[PDB]
Amino acid sequence: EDTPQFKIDIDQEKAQALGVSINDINTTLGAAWGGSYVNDFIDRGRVK
Amino acid sequence: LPAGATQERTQKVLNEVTHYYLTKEKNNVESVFAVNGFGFAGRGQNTGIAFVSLKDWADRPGEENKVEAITMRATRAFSQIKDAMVFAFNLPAIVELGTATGFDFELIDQAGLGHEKLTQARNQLLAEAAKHPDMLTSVRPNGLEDTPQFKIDIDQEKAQALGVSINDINTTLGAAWGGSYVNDFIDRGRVKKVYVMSEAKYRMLPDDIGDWYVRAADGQMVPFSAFSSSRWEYGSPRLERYNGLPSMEILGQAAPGKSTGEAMELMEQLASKLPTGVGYDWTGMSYQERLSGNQAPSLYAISLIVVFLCLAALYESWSIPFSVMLVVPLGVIGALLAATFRGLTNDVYFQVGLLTTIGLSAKNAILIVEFAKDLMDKEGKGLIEATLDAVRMALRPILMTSLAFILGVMPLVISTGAGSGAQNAVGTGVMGGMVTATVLAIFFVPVFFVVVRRRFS
Amino acid sequence: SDLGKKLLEAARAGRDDEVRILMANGADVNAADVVGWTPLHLAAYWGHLEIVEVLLKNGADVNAYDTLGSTPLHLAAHFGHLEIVEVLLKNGADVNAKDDNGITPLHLAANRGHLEIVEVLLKYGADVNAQDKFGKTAFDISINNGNEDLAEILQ
Amino acid sequence: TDADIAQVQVQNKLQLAMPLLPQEVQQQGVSVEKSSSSFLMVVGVINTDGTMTQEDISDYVAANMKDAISRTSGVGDVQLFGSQYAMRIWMNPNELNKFQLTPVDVITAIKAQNAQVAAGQLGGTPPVKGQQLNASIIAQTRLTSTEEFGKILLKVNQDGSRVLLRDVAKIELGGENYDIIAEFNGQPASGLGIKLATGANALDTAAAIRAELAKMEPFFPSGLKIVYPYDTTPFVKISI
Amino acid sequence: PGADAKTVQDTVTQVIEQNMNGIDNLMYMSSNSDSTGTVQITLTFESGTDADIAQVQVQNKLQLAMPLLPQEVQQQGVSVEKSSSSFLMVVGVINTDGTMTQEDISDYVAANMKDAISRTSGVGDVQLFGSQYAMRIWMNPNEL
Amino acid sequence: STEEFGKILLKVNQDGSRVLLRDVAKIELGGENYDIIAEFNGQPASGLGIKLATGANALDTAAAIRAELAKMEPFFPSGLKIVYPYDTTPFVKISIHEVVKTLVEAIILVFLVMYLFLQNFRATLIPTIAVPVVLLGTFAVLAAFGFSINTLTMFGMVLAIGLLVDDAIVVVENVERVMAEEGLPPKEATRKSMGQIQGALVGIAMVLSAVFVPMAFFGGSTGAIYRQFSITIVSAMALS
Amino acid sequence: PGADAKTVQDTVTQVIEQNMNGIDNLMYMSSNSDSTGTVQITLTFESG
Ligand SMILES: CCCCCCCCCCCCO[C@@H]1O[C@H](CO)[C@@H](O[C@H]2O[C@H](CO)[C@@H](O)[C@H](O)[C@H]2O)[C@H](O)[C@H]1O
Ligand SMILES: CCCCCCCCCCCCO[C@@H]1O[C@H](CO)[C@@H](O[C@H]2O[C@H](CO)[C@@H](O)[C@H](O)[C@H]2O)[C@H](O)[C@H]1O
Repeated sequence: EDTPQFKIDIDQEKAQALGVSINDINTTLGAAWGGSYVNDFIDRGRVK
Repeated sequence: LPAGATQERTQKVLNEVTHYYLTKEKNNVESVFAVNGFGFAGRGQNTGIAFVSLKDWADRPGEENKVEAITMRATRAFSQIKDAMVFAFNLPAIVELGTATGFDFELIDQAGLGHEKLTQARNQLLAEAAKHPDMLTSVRPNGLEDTPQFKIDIDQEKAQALGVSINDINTTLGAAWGGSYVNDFIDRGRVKKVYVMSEAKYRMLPDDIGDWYVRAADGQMVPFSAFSSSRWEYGSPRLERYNGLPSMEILGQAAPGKSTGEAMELMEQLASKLPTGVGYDWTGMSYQERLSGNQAPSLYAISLIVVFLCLAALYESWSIPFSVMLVVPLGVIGALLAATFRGLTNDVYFQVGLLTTIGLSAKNAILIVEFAKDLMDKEGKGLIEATLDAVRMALRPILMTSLAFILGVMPLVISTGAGSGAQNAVGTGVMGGMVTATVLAIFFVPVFFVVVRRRFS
Repeated sequence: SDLGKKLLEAARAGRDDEVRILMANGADVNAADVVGWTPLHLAAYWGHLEIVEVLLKNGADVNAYDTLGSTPLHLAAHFGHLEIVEVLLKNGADVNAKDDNGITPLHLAANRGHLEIVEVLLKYGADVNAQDKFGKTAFDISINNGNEDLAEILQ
Repeated sequence: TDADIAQVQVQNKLQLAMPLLPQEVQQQGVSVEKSSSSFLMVVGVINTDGTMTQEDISDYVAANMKDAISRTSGVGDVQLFGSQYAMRIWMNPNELNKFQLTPVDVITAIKAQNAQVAAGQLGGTPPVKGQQLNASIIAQTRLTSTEEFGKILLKVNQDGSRVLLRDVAKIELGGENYDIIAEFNGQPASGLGIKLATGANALDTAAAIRAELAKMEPFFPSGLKIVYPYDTTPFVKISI
Repeated sequence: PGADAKTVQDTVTQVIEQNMNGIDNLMYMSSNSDSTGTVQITLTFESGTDADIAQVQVQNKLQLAMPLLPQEVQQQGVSVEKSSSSFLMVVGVINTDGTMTQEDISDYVAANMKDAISRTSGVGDVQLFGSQYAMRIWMNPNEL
Repeated sequence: STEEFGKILLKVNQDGSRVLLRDVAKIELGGENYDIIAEFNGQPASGLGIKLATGANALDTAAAIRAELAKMEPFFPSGLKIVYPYDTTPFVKISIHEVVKTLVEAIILVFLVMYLFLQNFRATLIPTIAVPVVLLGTFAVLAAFGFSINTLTMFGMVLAIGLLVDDAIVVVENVERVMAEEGLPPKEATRKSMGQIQGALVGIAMVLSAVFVPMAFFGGSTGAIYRQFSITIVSAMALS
Repeated sequence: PGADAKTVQDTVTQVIEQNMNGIDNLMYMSSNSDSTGTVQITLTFESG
């Protein structure tokens, strides 16, 4: 069934007015609240 | 050549190898294909192969002008060469299949021990294997040893302080010293690559590192030495993996007299005494042998059972079939005598030769027993009477087939030309096998039948 | 020389028996590969204590430096070979030896966090205020790596 | 229908769509499987000594067992009942704002300072005449520990003080995801949910799985033990 | 290009190896990563396995793993070949009057010979021992 | 062209002077890599590694390759020459030739031996017909099962000659004896002669099948080699 | 996209065609390269 979801509207005019890029906003929101797979590292000889 | 040996040094050795083959083996060698920078066991500037092409077999009479002779002479000649491991060797019969002599062992890191600890565990196994010359011979790593490498640390703080980006630093280093595939261009209507790289003389020695400048945000050119430090360390020039885990391939073979199966069982015993988290497995020829060896007993059993069942139906008795099956050794002894004398091996060609030798000897006996039995059943003749009448009738056609077939394989035995190694393995085992099978069976087959008939009824 | 190159491989491999025979036959102890590593450099790196002692007994240069100015004490201290660090220092290894980068055995020992070796080096008079080409001390490395135990020692 | 050809045809068309998919989706790895919808068996893994948590067991299974089982013939799909470890950078927004930094700066710094760089060689080909030295140049390598990720330099302030990644985030080894948590009789556990490849024999595949599990057991850490909490194949063998 | 054994292993070889799943009749997998910047992963299959089905199943799993590899490795690309095969003959191409380098000869063979030999009746595969020309920009750091 | 790459603009200075790529780099057409240096008798060398196509004829393919290289001869730059350091066709040429030789010499030997004992040309002609018929038939069975003319299958027929030659001699020799001992005409002699051996010949066929057929059921590389000799010898024997 | 027939033939069609050797039961191969940057290489195989 449908569930409550938190709808957030980015104001393009305000973002442009304050000199805040939409790429930085979307990454900041997405990385923090969603998680971001940046790159790989080696944990005891295995790529992870 | 030894660790860190350059292309120019490897070339000078290949030049000596090429010079030898076109000087000392002028009568035998047609060409030398010198490939500097490639080896089957690992690549690099310190490795290379010289593919020697000989003249026609007809222009190389006698064993003195054959590959095995030239190989021995070449290997001895190149023994004197300093700071280089140089030796000649023949190609495997089937190049598709590989060497296929000895065993193929994989030492596996099963618990993330790392390269250094797997090396120590490998050295331990090789050392323990070297204590058993009577069972194991030439137990060695297939891969390459660790070599000195130039570890350069980029100081992040100094780079950020001077306003030099890391991408610019790592691009400048990689592109100049390593080379960089930028994009494609079209040369006379064909797409080809564009490579940017340092001119040789500016990417040779560590002092050249400091001659490379990167532009900072403020537009100042900063030398590489300003934000970098360097030290020597050791690392692998060739890392191996088996079934997704770090591994090291070890080649070896059974000592003279000992079988490969025995040599494998010792390697397994030695492997079980290695440090915690170090496993092993068998690959290639070894993997193939273990599964093939497990099939052999059941296939020999099925073969003997059906042979007996067919003969039992033919003669309508459980006992008489034994009189035919007792010929097997009469042919096999002759093949082995001929093989042992001429100095050949128990090879595929010899093994198929035994079966055809066994086959025709069995056929000779089958007809003697059939005629002997028929004379006893129908005409009501006695055991000895029927046997004497059978061998009398069977003498001529056995001698005709034997004489014809022995003369027929004579060219294969004495052949020394192209594909003679195969012809020898075919003819030798068959000729010797036929001689004893012919001479013995005519006297022993009647003994088998008479003795079997006496024992059972 | 031939024996000189056999000693380098023997010292690296840790073949105590082969080193003995080479010392008797007089294999060059100052023999160096293209990177400038002596048998003592190699023995110190791979952690072969008994061979380090045998080479020093046969007049090996304890303060030998490679083409980047690094010594056996640098290698021993960096890869956590406590007993080899002690033997080298006892035979007069320069405790304040600087490579071309201005890096000392103490810097390297501190970076890998070898607490025992840091105290052995400091006991033999390691300069705790010694700076590399970037102006960093053993203390600067300890607080950057976040090694509190090591940071406590260097005061 | 031949499952091999079906898979080939399905993937041929997927490869036309792949470039149009978001970069984040491509980098998670898109998979094409031919298997039953139901599980052939569940291979359970527990620690009887209680020396390893559900998270520890899940990582070990993912890192030392899953891949070999996934490569076994007849194994169509393998579901890890748990997650493999990832380097988790748990960001703090208060600390990020304090040093005038964002998740964009953190991602840029990690890509820059957790890098495997191809630096070339000393005396590399084509070389100059009379070169004696040939050696690989080693620059930055992948970071291996929480400590190394911790001392990643984000910025240097005007006074000269250093802002490290550990100053704006907590750093630990933790699952790629924290969605799947398994138990065996109320006890911390991981496991592999194995699905039978289309047309493959259930009993032969089960035997091949047990043979591959047998090669792993000897090299287990103390306490770790394979359990068999769900298998459909014993019924097939016994019923016959 | 310009990568060490460890760089190749930890960015290419390990990533490909982890994605070699769901492939039928695989006996064992072996690989080596060397300091020339090269990786070779050989997958050996059961005797009687269709080599075409084996190859395409490997190719298909590689394709989906390509976005996980470095940008420089995606540029060069990753070849999937039947390696179990052997050579019928080796045609050598040489220069006797010393006017052409191995690079000059390799380019001529690539441009004017290889394709025609590939189209010849009964020819299954043709491999150039060398490479076609590349636009080489040999940089000078003093001038830069 | 290298000329165009030379003219690539990098920088325009304040005074107005232009910095091109040729000012900061040497530009030429070279190799993709310089790791390998190939020489043929000291002279610079390249080459082509040619593999045989599935179900193709090696001797026809090599001839076609040499014919195609001959058409390229006129367009070669001055100094360029073709050489054949490795070529496997001489083997197969001699392998087939030496096989044809052995089977011809075998028929010639049978003729002499048949005449030496039986002393009539009519008797010597029956094996001279029978042996070729069986050999040709063996190739048809070889083709049917998807086998090729190769070293193993070729020596497989040579190893079977004894069994083929024997069937021919046994049948004819036994008829000649029956006539010599009983005085029956050829037709009545053959009816009785075949009546004595027909049961055994079928028995022999079943026995020899049991010896060679199981050899074909070995697995891996060894099994593949054995299967070449097994199917060739059993087929030749079965037709005989 | 955007490439002429000559450009796409040299960079795509010939690159693919020169690798279409040693395929079983190949009767003939026909291809066209057009001004929309489109390449189509059709391989026709023996009956059966
Ligand atoms: C005892 C006689 C009994 C009769 C039955 C025996 C038949 C002969 C046995 C060998 C069968 C194969 O025979 C072999 O066929 C291939 C074609 O596939 C030929 O192959 C080659 O022939 C000639 C030889 O100069 C080449 O120029 C040509 O390029 C190529 O076709 C071999 O020359 C031929 O010897
Ligand atoms: C003219 C008629 C000719 C008859 C031809 C009959 C066809 C030949 C059938 C071959 C089938 C293979 O035969 C099968 O091989 C497997 C191995 O792979 C054997 O399996 C074997 O495994 C273990 C291995 O340790 C042995 O110790 C054991 O003796 C045996 O069971 C089977 O017991 C056998 O039944």
